[PDB]
Amino acid sequence: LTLPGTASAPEFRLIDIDGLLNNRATTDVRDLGSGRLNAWGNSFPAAELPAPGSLITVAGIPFTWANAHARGDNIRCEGQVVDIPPGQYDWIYLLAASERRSEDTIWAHYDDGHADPLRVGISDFLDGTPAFGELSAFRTSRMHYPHHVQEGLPTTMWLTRVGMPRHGVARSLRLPRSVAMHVFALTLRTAAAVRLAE
Amino acid sequence: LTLPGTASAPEFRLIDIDGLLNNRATTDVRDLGSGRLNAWGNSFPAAELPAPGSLITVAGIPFTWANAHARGDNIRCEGQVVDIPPGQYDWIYLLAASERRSEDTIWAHYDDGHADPLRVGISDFLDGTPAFGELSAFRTSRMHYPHHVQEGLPTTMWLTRVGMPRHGVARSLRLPRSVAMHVFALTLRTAAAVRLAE
Amino acid sequence: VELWTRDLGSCLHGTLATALIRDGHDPVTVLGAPWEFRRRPGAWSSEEYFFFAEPDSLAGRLALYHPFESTWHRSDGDGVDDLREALAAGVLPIAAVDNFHLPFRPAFHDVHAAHLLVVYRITETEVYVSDAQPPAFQGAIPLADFLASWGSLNPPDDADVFFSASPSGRRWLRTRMTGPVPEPDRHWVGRVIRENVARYRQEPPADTQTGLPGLRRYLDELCALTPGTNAASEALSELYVISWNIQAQSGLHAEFLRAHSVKWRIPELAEAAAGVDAVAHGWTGVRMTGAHSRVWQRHRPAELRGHATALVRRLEAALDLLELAADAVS
Amino acid sequence: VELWTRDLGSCLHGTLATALIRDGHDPVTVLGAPWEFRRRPGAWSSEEYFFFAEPDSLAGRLALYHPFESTWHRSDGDGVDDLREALAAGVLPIAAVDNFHLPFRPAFHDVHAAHLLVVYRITETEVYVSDAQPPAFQGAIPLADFLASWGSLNPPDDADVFFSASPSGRRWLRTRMTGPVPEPDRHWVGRVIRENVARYRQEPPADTQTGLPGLRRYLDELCALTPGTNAASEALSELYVISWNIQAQSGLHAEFLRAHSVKWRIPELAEAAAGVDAVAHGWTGVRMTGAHSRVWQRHRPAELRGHATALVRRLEAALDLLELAADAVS
Ligand SMILES: N[C@@H](CC[C@H](O)[C@@H](N)COS(=O)(=O)O)C(=O)O
Ligand SMILES: N[C@@H](CC[C@H](O)[C@@H](N)COS(=O)(=O)O)C(=O)O
Ligand SMILES: [Mg+2]
Ligand SMILES: [Mg+2]
Ligand SMILES: [Mg+2]
Repeated sequence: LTLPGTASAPEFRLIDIDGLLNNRATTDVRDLGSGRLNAWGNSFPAAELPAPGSLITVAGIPFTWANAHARGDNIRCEGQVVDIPPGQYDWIYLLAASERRSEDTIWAHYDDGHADPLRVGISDFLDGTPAFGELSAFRTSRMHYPHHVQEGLPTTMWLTRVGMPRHGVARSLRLPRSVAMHVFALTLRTAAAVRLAE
Repeated sequence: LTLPGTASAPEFRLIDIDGLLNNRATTDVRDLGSGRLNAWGNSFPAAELPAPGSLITVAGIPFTWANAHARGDNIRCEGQVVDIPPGQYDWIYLLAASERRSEDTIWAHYDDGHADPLRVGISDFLDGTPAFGELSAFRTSRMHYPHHVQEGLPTTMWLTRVGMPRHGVARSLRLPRSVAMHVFALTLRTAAAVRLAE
Repeated sequence: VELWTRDLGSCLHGTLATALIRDGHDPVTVLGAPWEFRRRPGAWSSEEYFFFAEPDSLAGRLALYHPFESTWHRSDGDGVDDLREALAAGVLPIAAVDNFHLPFRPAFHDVHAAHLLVVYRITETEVYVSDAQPPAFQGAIPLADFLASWGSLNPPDDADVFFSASPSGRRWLRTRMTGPVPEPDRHWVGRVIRENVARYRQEPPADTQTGLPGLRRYLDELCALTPGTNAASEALSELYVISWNIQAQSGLHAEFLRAHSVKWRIPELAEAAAGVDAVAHGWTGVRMTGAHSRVWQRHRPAELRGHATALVRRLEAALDLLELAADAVS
Repeated sequence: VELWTRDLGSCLHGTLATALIRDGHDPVTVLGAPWEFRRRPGAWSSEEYFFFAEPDSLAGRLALYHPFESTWHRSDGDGVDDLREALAAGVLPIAAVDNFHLPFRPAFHDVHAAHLLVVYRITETEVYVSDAQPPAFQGAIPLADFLASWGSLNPPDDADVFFSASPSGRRWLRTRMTGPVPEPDRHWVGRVIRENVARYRQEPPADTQTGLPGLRRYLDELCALTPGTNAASEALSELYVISWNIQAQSGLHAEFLRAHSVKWRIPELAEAAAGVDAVAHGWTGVRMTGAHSRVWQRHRPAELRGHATALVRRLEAALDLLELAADAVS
């Protein structure tokens, strides 16, 4: 038995993470030596990602591209608490890559003192295969090394979604506790009333 | 930054679980002694629940009420594999109750051989407090005992939702391996593109 | 006199909570601060309110971080003069009763079960009782009905293998807070959590299964018994009884952690609360698999072993989350 | 000559998979059926392709359930005569090479690293090499470049503390299937899973740390060392090297389980696969915390201990899911 549904327009809340940037995963041709996406000092090519501060959509999901500084262009995951506007949410969206594919926990913190551990998988930056049914956010043609631009070696960034099943007001998130995991952008999607089509 | 999303038209797929009914959680006054919602032979009062085979909505979500027989009116959870129509899904919706609140795993099986363990919490049937931010499905005025109808004791059934984050074709679910957990109805909600509003 | 219980809780936490609230104490802080596992072979009684307290008093062990104490009394004679004298001295008696003889209990003249309620007023003809266990009741019952419940032989009952065969024996519990409560500040919560974790991690004595290693040994011993045997039946009866108030304390400890998470906006306490609630929930899988094996001969040894293993893994994870929570408040 | 690798895999599984595919064998079945953890103190070499094989051959241990064998050879002189003879005999030599001297490798004249590739054709002036490691390459390189890589000193390189200081030594691996493969039916997959689980559960007898108990001891030993010391640095270099092909085998075993889950529509194999992948993913947390501590002096003992504890718990959970999978196919 199949019945058509209708869901109201939700709201996207693009989280300003400029204050949490703690790691350089991206370099231009003039600062190849600043790359710390991995232990080997690789990085995404700046030329193959959006301009800092720009509004983008990945599979329709809006993100703000981080206002990078010399010492940070992403969150290398160390269990950072991220304040979010209080509200009822359905989904967390992350633009992310991992130093080899890995899985961990995003905690959602609710007003009533409940916290939910939400499973999150992030696939490899190194010409990765999606292991967690992510969508491709960026698949570059090249990769930056400490001393050269490597032709014909994709650097991969992933769009991952994480459900927030609890009907309650979420106030903050905790990012994973893993040096392997990198978050480039974070967007929340509010709950929207679903019903039968009239 | 706050940005509007789009309205969407997801589809509800009401899963026929009549072949999997293995337990009596509901009785009329004539068959009180058949009650097996718990170890004590309690049950929901049939007179405060929907008609078998009937279409209902709970918080706008459609469900088909089980076509009960003498030996089954719900799935008491024993790791049953439930075949679902192949598709891309967002949410599993269950009408459920637990013999004391508990949490376990629904496995989602995908056509590429990936299986995702999905966290599910189900709150108490015994005048329960929602522990997982579920919505109330039914809160009866009375509860059935082996030998009598108990006045002024609510029997509680919950609407619980479980995210299916993987972008992939799901073909089956495994219910929890827990005798404490009861599933009265199962509705799947298909994926529906929601993007930044133009 | 305030009705107080939780869906995972019994008349044990409920009646103590009423006594604490009467004296202006927060039952979540007092009864929710302690979190432990102990099982003494042979100690359990077929009573809803069984908790292994030795060497502490029953109320003492349930309120381990507070100067809270109880004494058990067996009342001589055929009346309620001892309870009248207790009330006149400002004590709230907690009476050992059989639900079979309580008109407001679903069990009335149907199921024998050893239970606790609060007595808050006595007249020539009526005993005023407070019982928060669903369905909650507060008010007068006939003296004769109270005496019947307070004096019940609570005989072995085929319909209640868990909480029958424990005479009421006109027993009642007197509770007192014998000094001022500790200020439940960040440093106190840190110390409570560290003391709970240290006690869980401690290698147990030979004669008492305590903490994480004790839980492992207890569940291994339990799963080693053959389903349906008299040995298994006795062990599963014990399991259901002891695990009620151990599960109840798990739920209360999670609530205690959530309350302090909200008070100070410290997310580590909410995260720890989730881990502790996972243990509370893990007890459901174990004790209900046990209950159906015991009562309905639903023999699922693979399920019991599965739930037992999940409960241990959840406890391991909870203790690690609790150490992160203690660090966030200490 | 087929390029084959996986994002968790090294040139070890990759080169062996190319050799197996040439002989008409399924590398997912041959290299994915085995799943184990072994660490012998002092056994590891600073090579991308280090795997503890004793007493089996390298290919033997990596294909434990198949009649697959390898022999190491060291070629004397300054030519490729021995490799030409090998090719004429229908062998695909797997040559020990330094990435520093391979023009198609990102490491070319930048980073010394002990690596493997397949040689499939030799002319007077060119060696045709196949290397599936990103970025994948297949074709002729100048004889001089191959000889420079095959004969490389691979001296200690402060840009590569893991895979430098292991001379190529003109070493090459000869692999052969010495009989027909076992038929991979439901019963065979069952036996494979049960033997893997039994080997994981078995306590090691002596200094070689094997299975779940060995992993516990290995990780405890690692976490006990003082960060920044020569001993800790040596241990973290070892950790990163040995864990690559151990993690790679975890990924391949998960793929093997998924493949048979689809083939026979047995969801227990897919569920077990998820459990095994959780171990593969668990290795990432451990080896990358280790790598950043070793290379960038990012000393995070709490993080390393946390990842180590999570990895053990994921392995425990995986073993239970595998036994359920074995029951479903047996
Ligand atoms: N809800 C608890 C306790 C149940 C009681 O023992 C009753 N069987 C008899 O007493 S009654 O008055 O509560 O019905 C459980 O599920 O174990
Ligand atoms: N991707 C692997 C292996 C890295 C290589 O050893 C390179 N550092 C040198 O060789 S290259 O030619 O692949 O760059 C890892 O992350 O450990
Ligand atoms: Mg005390
Ligand atoms: Mg402080
Ligand atoms: Mg062999």
